[PDB]
Amino acid sequence: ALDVLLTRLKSQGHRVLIYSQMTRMIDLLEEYMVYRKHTYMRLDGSSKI
DNA sequence: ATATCTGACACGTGCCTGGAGACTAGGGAGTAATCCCCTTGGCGGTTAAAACGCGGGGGACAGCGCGTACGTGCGTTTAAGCGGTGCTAGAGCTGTCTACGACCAATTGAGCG
Repeated sequence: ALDVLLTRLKSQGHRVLIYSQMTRMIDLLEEYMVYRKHTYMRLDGSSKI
């Protein structure tokens, strides 16, 4: 469902934030977002100030 | 029955440990020149080596006796907790002086006459 929404939103040109609960889920989201070369950034609480 | 508790279970950031990248420039690795060394090896004043004849004393008893062992008495030993509360390291920060850097003199080793 997320991939069809990101292809929807990328075709429309809108800027998007993705929220998740788990850092292990954010790893999965990042490996997807890298694989589809979407451009990506992450700021888990283990990121430095 | 109910309030609310003790996991479940996770991502918050702290700390330091611990890795790999790109730089200088300290120093390691490559080399002759050449000397001076570890090493080979004959020389005879000096002591390892073993008898004979021999001196110093090692050896095996008998038993006396100044000390040594057991293991309980009895009064002196440390144990023991937990009161107060001064010491004690943390640790935060100077406030410099002290040992370690930067520039160049008295004294030394090398050259051979």
